[PDB]
Amino acid sequence: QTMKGLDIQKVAGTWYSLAMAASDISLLDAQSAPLRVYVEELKPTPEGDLEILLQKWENGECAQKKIIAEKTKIPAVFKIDALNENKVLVLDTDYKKYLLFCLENSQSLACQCLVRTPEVDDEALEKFDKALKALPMHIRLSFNPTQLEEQCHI
Amino acid sequence: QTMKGLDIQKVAGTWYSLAMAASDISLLDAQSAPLRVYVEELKPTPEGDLEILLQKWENGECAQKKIIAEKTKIPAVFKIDALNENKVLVLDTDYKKYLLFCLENSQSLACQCLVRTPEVDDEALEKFDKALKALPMHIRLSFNPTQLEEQCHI
Ligand SMILES: CCCCNc1ccc(C(=O)OCCN(C)C)cc1
Ligand SMILES: CCCCNc1ccc(C(=O)OCCN(C)C)cc1
Repeated sequence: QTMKGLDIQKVAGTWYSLAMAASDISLLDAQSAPLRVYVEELKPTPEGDLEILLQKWENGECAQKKIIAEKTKIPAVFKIDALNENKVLVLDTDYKKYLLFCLENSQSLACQCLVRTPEVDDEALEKFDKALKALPMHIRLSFNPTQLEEQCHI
Repeated sequence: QTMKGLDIQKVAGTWYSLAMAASDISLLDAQSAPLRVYVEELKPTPEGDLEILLQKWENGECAQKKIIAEKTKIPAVFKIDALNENKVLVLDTDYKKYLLFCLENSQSLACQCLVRTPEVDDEALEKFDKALKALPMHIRLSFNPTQLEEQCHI
């Protein structure tokens, strides 16, 4: 599932990680689990790369991180340069309310439901759950509006 | 949601904790989270109480535990004696394949999908997810057949 006709410039700005799901419990279990990452801001570049500002709990504190996802020939697919080739996939967005994405290796998967506002969007969560229905996810987390306004959703 | 016409004697024997969900991430997050409990065996007593054999990861090892849930005037509701009054609710069972239950305080909630066999029962999981749809759950875990045959689902 990919977003046809994605305009990456229109995903700019503030986002909340309302929900997260992953193929492996260990990817999301603890506050310090590897893919327990809280999106803050998406900053698409003029050349169409994607800078991601996020928070991650590591070494007993809520740390700031900056990821750059490089564009590919497919608008809805980005690459993160590391020891491993990992793909960022944009499944679905309306730009103004929700965005669904997955991070996949070469498989392990973590996906999130991003929303624009610190509110539980049952409709976005329905799109999120329907997107994942056939994906092999074994852990799903969702956050309340109080948590969404805290550093690392504490 | 309670099981009408529950015969507690018919839930005896081997069960697998195929899936678990809870109101609070912290109840299920880590292997050592309080309600990360793996059912082994249900042993109803002649007088209609329920002994539960389970495993729980505590102090760096998979520990054996025995819980007794006392019957109430409602067949599908049991009480666990502690500092807190906690209710065990039997939502649904066919005795031969699946059983859904919740543990609730006075609220925080943890629920499980129990199955008779180390197999992913998509139908039981559908009943589980439909039962929880309006419950305020923020963490959901499910286990693969390999994990289901390991002590504490490692
Ligand atoms: C619209 C796309 C949003 C993408 N958001 C994110 C993309 C990646 C990550 C992320 O945490 O990536 C780290 C994994 N690397 C090191 C392989 C977190 C959020
Ligand atoms: C058919 C009913 C099955 C009930 N199964 C279980 C019931 C209770 C627990 C359980 O872990 O209870 C501990 C909580 N106490 C100390 C308040 C675990 C499993």
